Amino acid sequence: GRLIYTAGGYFRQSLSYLEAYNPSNGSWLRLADLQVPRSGLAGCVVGGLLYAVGGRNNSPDGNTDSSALDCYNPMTNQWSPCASMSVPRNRIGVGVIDGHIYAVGGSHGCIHHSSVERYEPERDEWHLVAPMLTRRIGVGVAVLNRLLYAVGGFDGTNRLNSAECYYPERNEWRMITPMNTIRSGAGVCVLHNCIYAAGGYDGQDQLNSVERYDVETETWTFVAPMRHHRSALGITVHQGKIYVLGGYDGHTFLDSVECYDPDSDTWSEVTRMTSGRSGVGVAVTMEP
Ligand SMILES: O=C(O)[C@@](O)(c1ccccc1)C1CCCC1
Repeated sequence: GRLIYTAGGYFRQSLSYLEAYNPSNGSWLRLADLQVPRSGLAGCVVGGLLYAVGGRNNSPDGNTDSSALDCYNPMTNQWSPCASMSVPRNRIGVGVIDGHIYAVGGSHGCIHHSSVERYEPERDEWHLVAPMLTRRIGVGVAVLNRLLYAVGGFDGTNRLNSAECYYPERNEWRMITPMNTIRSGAGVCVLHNCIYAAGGYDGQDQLNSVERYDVETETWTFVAPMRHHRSALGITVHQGKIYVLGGYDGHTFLDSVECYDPDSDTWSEVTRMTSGRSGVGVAVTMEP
């Protein structure tokens, strides 16, 4: 598409912000608020529509995990509710295959889900599929060659270096090689033939390291680290480069946005969000 959209997030409380960054000119645009504040959500795009999935509203008047799916139309600048999921999922991971949205893991109160469900926009309906082999919240999810990957997270007791792959035509999950680092709340995306895992929380410290999984070799290799340690960052890919947005570094909620160029193996700061925040949902689509 053309713009990087960041939805929701957390600073002092869950946020309703929707804002769009244009890499071509540096500009930020503030768009229509979410109907309900939420942090720990995921964003994705299908057919030119932005989707905000899951999360939690951490507010003065109580804390509510979200099962919500909401749809944003850039042409109209209006959010609309979509069918809710079977279960609330805070710290969710999402991926898109063949126009279907997969919602992975996340938490509801003290329940850490291994369950997974799939949304079909043409029917506005969610169906459960096979659950993951491991409960995961703060899981990173990405898609490559019509396969879905769940990376890292927290199972309710331990933070994880493990990862697994979902094979849709077999409705089956299989473990892949574990990462070299334990990561909860990492940004996970795909570029070329690799699954990238950036930042996160390893139990003791927020991370700046970044590693990538080559699906052909089945090995993880570290690349250059980000300039800022961060967990609960937003990530996306835009014209062959990785963007990381916000996060928590153990001291500050970051407004920093960094961009990774895989050809030079370098990160640079490219812009700042209008305010620091973690737990945002991010996606890329057309300009409104
Ligand atoms: O990294 C984190 O777990 C968070 O930033 C977060 C916040 C909102 C949603 C997900 C995650 C923590 C909030 C309390 C301190 C940091």
